[PDB]
Amino acid sequence: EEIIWESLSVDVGSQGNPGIVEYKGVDTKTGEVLFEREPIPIGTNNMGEFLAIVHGLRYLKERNSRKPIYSDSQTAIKWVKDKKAKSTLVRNEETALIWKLVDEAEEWLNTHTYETPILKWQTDKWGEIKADYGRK
RNA sequence: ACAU
DNA sequence: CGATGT
Ligand SMILES: [K+]
Ligand SMILES: [K+]
Ligand SMILES: [K+]
Ligand SMILES: [Mg+2]
Ligand SMILES: [Mg+2]
Repeated sequence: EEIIWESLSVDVGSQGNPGIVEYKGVDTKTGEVLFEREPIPIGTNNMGEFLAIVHGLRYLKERNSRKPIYSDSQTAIKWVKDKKAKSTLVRNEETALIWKLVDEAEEWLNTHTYETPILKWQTDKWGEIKADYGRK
C-alpha cells in the first residue's frame, strides 16, 4: 500500500480466451476513460494486457506525463520488462492481426525509452482495478 | 502456488 | 467448468 492515485490504470476485456480482445486505460482517480482499443477478433488475455500497458506507455510519453501505470497482470508486467511477449497463441491466419500488434508493440519498446513505473495493482487489498470491464 |  | 501465463 497505498494507491498512487496520480496514475493510469489499464485492463483487458475479452469474449472467450482465446477470443475477442479489447483494452482500455483510465484515470485511476476519476475513472475517466482515456483510450480504448477497437476489438480484435482473436487474441489471448495476456496479449491484450501486454498491448494495454504498451499503449499506456506510448500515450503517456506523447503527453510528456511521468505518471505510473497500474496493471493487475503479473504476466504482462514481466513481458513489458523483458520487451518480449512470450505468448503460446498459435501464429496462423486467424491470429495474424493480434500477432502483428504484439510484434509492433515489442518493436516500439525496442526503439524508444521511458521512465514510467509499471506497478502491480493489488486486487486482493484494493478491489478490482479501475479499468476493469465488469465481465466476471 | 501465484497473477489473470 | 474452460483458458492464459510465471
Ligand atoms: K472483468
Ligand atoms: K482481476
Ligand atoms: K493454471
Ligand atoms: Mg486484468
Ligand atoms: Mg479485469
